[PDB]
Amino acid sequence: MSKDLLKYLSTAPVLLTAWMSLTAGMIIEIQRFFPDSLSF
Amino acid sequence: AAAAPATEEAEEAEESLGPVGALVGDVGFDPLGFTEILPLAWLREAEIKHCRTAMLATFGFAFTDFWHFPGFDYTTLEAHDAVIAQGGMSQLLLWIGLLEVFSAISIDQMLRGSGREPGDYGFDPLGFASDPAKKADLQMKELANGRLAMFAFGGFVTQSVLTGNTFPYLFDYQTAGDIVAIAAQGASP
Amino acid sequence: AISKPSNAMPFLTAPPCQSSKLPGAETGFDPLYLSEFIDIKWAREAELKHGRICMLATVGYIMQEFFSLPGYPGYTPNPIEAVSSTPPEALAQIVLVLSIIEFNSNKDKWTMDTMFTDPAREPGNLGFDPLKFGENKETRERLAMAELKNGRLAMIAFSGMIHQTFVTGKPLFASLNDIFSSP
Amino acid sequence: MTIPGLNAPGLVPATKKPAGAKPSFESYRDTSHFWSSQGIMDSVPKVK
Amino acid sequence: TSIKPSAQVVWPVVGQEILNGDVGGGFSGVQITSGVFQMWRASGITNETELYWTAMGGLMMSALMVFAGWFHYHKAAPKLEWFQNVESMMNHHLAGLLGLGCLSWSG
Amino acid sequence: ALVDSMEGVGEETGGQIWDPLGISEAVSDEAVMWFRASELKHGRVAMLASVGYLVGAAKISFPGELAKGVTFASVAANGPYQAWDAVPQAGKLQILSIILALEWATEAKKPHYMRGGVPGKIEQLPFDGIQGLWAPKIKFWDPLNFTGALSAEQKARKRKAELKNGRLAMIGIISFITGHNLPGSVPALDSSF
Amino acid sequence: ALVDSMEGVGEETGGQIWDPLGISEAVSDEAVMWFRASELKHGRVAMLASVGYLVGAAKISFPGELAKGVTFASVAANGPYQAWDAVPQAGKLQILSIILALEWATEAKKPHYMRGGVPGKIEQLPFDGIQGLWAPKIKFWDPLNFTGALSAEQKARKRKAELKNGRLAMIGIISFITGHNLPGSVPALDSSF
Ligand code: CLA
Ligand code: CLA
Ligand code: CLA
Ligand code: CLA
Ligand code: CLA
Ligand SMILES: CC(=O)O[C@H]1CC(C)(C)C(=C=C/C(C)=C/C=C/C(C)=C/C=C/C=C(C)/C=C/C=C(\C)C(=O)C[C@@]23O[C@]2(C)C[C@@H](O)CC3(C)C)[C@](C)(O)C1
Ligand SMILES: CC(=O)O[C@H]1CC(C)(C)C(=C=C/C(C)=C/C=C/C(C)=C/C=C/C=C(C)/C=C/C=C(\C)C(=O)C[C@@]23O[C@]2(C)C[C@@H](O)CC3(C)C)[C@](C)(O)C1
Repeated sequence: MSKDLLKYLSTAPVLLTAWMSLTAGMIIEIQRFFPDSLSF
Repeated sequence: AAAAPATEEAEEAEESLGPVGALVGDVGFDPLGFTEILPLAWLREAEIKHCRTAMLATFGFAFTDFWHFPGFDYTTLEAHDAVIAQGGMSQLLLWIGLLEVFSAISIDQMLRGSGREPGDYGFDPLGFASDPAKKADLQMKELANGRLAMFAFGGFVTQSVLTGNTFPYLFDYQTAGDIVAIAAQGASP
Repeated sequence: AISKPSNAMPFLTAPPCQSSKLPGAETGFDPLYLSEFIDIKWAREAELKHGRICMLATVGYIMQEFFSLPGYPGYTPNPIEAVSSTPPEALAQIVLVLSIIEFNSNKDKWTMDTMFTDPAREPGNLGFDPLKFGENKETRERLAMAELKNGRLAMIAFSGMIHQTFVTGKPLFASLNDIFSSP
Repeated sequence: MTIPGLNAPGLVPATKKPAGAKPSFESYRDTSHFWSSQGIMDSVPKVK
Repeated sequence: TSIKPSAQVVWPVVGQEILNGDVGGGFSGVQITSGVFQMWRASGITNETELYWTAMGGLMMSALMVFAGWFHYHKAAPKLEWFQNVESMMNHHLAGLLGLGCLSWSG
Repeated sequence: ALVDSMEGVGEETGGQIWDPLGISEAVSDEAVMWFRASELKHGRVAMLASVGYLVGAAKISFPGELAKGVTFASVAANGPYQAWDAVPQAGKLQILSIILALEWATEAKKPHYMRGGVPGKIEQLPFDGIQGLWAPKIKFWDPLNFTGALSAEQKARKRKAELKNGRLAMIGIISFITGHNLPGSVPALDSSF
Repeated sequence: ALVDSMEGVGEETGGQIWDPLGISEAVSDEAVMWFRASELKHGRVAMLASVGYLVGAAKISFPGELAKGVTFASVAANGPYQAWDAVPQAGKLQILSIILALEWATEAKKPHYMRGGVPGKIEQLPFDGIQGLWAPKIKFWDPLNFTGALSAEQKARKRKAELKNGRLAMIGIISFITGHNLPGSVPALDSSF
């Protein structure tokens, strides 16, 4: 790491890609553990 | 001119090696010139890590050829896959990976130039080299042992697979015959 | 030859938590340097809250295996199965009481930017000291260090208990007896 | 379980094997992890 | 002639395991129209170890190209007079790239 | 301290430092304080081990019952080698727990022997001065003050004796175990070992 | 050093430098030191080899047992050539291990015989001053101080005698081996050589 590499990792596209990857992973793992849910 | 005191038909015109004696055991041995394209500190850290890993690996290879824990009823050449299926290699990978993530942060701070000499984690609990006069001598002993253990482990695995025997790792005619024979030899052993 | 190294890991540069005056700051254990990013007071409050919850959790995990309430609707001395065996209204009321307690214990002091606005709220001090141990001021430091170390130990302990129950399917001391069985 | 030193020996001796007969080059290669052994290079990429 | 080529398998998470069709040979996967199978058969790659080692060599060459790209912009960047040697570039491409690639591939 | 100013020496090696391999010549003083502490701990452990192994070999057992259902003589029916495995597991765990507590307490004593303390000198009360830990004031070494009637010279002489007996007992207990494991190695070790 | 001021000379080749091929004139001083060291090592090896080969040819063996199950006379039941193959491989490996240690420690000494040392002057204690290794102070050459009663002139005369006997011993051991391998070459070897 560095004081300026973390600033690059703090940019909008890198953070957007990382957060969308985390959200997609969380939803995919929820679908893996709790599949085919229509009602609550 | 300053020729390299390990090849000496070639100079130390590999000036990426730096000043003479900056590292212990510096005999100017860089024929292929890896220091021209890579930093010296990172290469030194890789070298010392390889030295320590190969020392532990050589000792473990021989010890597993001799003794083992109860329940680990596996030979040395098949311990890898058997303990992977058992699950202990996952624990080894996890804990060694934690220590190596810490080492990664250490190398990142060292290459940016915090304070670190390569391979120095301060791990001297017994205080062998707390005397600064004996620091420079034990570094060379550590190096030479590590290099010899690298070669030793390579020979260990290659002769263990090639022949198929325990700790001597020798053929049948080298232990059940005569190697210092002076009679007229045949055409096979 | 690091000029200012960490007290815990001497091969690393000193983390910003070492410069803080909080209890336990003498050891510089922060290899990932999360004290550089997270506020130290907020992280200390979170650490103390997790520690206290884990002390109560470890004690309850131990006591649930042996003892029981006198005729509870579904005991099942296995705390992973016990949370599904017990009525859900009990959990609803317990979580509601905890929600009330921590809604009122800091009336507007949620979030990182609003909690430690007053420079008199030290982290982890919710004012809960009825017996007035904290009016001594000689054993205040040793009690703070005892609370912090016991909280961290209880965190690690409760994680171990939970995952041991996961890998065994049995409570803690039954699994421990099966470890030290005979062969 | 078998805790070493407590309800078990500390170090069980490994079974000793006599020395003989460099087997073949085509024997250990056809069961290795990278070269040949198409059922074992399919056994290297993880278990979990 | 009866086994359909397939080199791409999907993960069953959401019901998408229906895409793992019956391509033949006791295998389930998505059918491949790239023609890489016939390209490998034209090279004599009948074993599945040689494909793995070709992949490893490709990874090594990709790392080599990454290092060369860093090296020629940050360490040893050629001057303008180097690029303008179009006769030398033309000779070297026409012989060493094309003719030697044809010669080595014919071998 | 420096290896020259220690109490090892001895008339068996003539009155000089024995070290033939120069172990202390390649290491620091902080290493040789650890060496002295480890040597004295090894000597004391092996002195107790040699006496206990001789007692077990002579089939001398306590009159009574080790665990309810298990006699002392039932455990000591075989040799001392087949005696540690016949101890109940709870007893082995309690012995190891007591040794654990003793080692932790003796190491947590203040001036460590690698930072100013005397190597091999164990604190008299290892479980004293620890807050939230009350133990009686039984001394670990020398509870009944035998080494209070001795002067400095008698204490130095008996320390030299302790070092010599510790080394001899280390060789003896290794001889006992090796003679049991490999028959005919120690020829003085007849059958009952 | 220079080939002129060396101790070979001898009255057999008149009293001048024998060298007919001009080896010593084409090479520098360092090669002459190497040649003298190799000549003296060759002569000493050949002297020991000649004495041992004559002892083996006379069927003289030690009273006892070489390996358990293998008598000295059982190995010596044939000629000296078919005795080296009857020695167990472990014993020959131990002999070569001692020889390897001696050669390594001899060459590891300082002022190498090219770089200042005397060629052929092997010092008395090759295993002295080595860290991590200890040996008694038995000298390699003259464990008994036989050449301490001699003067300088007697030492020079006996060095000349050593060189002459070394050359004769090389001729002799090569004659023995060639006579065994090619019978009828050396007529002085009846059958048992
Ligand atoms: C931090 C502590 C810790 C813990 C809790 C574990 C837990 C485990 N390890 Mg393990 N391991 C660790 C550190 C740890 N590891 C480290 C640092 C290394 C070296 C890098 C390894 C190397 C390793 C290998 C090579 C193997 C394991 C295996 C195992 C499993 C054993 C399963 C079983 O039947 O138990 C067996 C139980 C016993 C034998 C009873 C005695 C064990 C005692 C009670 C442990 C003492 C407490 C322990 C040190 C916790 C720390 C306490 C703290 C105060 C320091 C289990 C998941 C094995 C595995 O995966 O098999 C499934 C295996 O083969 N581990
Ligand atoms: C015989 C010599 C030779 C060869 C083989 C090449 C080959 C190449 N040059 Mg090049 N070049 C040469 C001389 C040569 N040049 C000279 C003398 C000049 C100066 C006048 C230049 C100036 C130049 C510029 C300015 C550029 C190139 C580029 C390229 C690449 C074109 C892309 C392509 O076709 O991908 C084909 C890909 C491959 C064949 C993969 C192999 C890649 C390696 C590096 C090829 C050489 C391998 C080795 C020598 C053979 C070992 C054989 C061994 C296995 C036995 C290609 C790798 C362009 C490029 O892509 O830059 C990176 C580009 O911009 N060259
Ligand atoms: C492991 C136990 C141990 C340890 C730590 C020491 C440590 C020490 N001894 Mg000591 N000693 C021991 C066992 C031990 N001794 C035994 C068993 C004997 C009787 C033979 C002696 C006899 C002895 C004498 C006569 C003297 C010392 C002296 C010293 C001190 C300086 C020498 C030194 O650097 O040693 C460092 C030692 C080690 C690092 C131990 C390495 C052991 C290796 C790993 C194993 C080699 C043993 C080998 C396998 C043979 C085993 C079979 C055995 C039964 C014979 C030092 C404090 C000298 C002293 O105090 O001077 C003031 C001195 O004069 N010792
Ligand atoms: C390999 C053994 C060996 C070596 C290294 C030497 C070395 C030396 N001898 Mg020497 N010598 C030897 C054997 C050896 N000798 C034998 C066996 C005899 C008896 C015939 C002599 C008789 C002898 C005399 C009389 C004198 C020397 C002298 C010298 C020194 C100067 C000559 C020189 O530079 O030649 C260097 C020699 C070599 C590089 C060896 C080359 C050998 C070739 C490669 C093989 C030829 C062998 C040939 C085929 C015969 C083999 C069969 C044989 C059994 C008959 C030099 C230090 C002179 C001296 O000391 O003056 C100061 C001197 O006056 N030597
Ligand atoms: C298991 C493998 C192993 C291990 C752990 C070591 C460990 C060590 N070697 Mg080493 N070495 C090995 C194999 C090994 N070596 C092999 C195969 C070779 C090639 C022959 C070498 C050649 C070598 C050289 C040339 C040197 C070392 C040195 C050292 C020491 C470095 C610093 C030091 O303590 O100096 C301080 C030295 C000591 C404290 C010496 C004490 C060591 C004694 C001999 C222990 C007694 C062991 C005992 C006899 C049991 C062994 C049984 C075995 C013979 C079957 C260190 C203890 C250096 C050194 O200084 O050591 C002399 C050194 O100069 N080694
Ligand atoms: C103040 C002072 O001075 O302190 C004193 C203390 C003290 C005690 C009074 C002293 C003393 C006196 C005494 C009695 C000292 C006694 C020393 C004693 C009795 C030491 C036995 C060694 C036995 C060994 C090494 C066995 C090796 C056995 C070996 C190496 C093997 O056979 C191994 C091997 O078989 C395997 C395992 C497998 C095979 O494939 C390979 C081989 C064959 C190689 C001292 C020394 O004077 C110093
Ligand atoms: C101080 C001083 O002066 O030093 C002294 C030292 C010393 C020892 C005292 C001296 C002496 C005296 C002595 C005793 C000198 C002895 C000299 C001696 C006894 C020299 C034998 C040679 C035998 C040979 C060459 C055999 C050839 C063998 C040959 C060429 C073959 O038949 C080989 C061959 O059949 C094969 C193998 C097959 C095919 O390839 C074909 C051929 C045919 C080619 C000196 C000389 O006075 C000098």
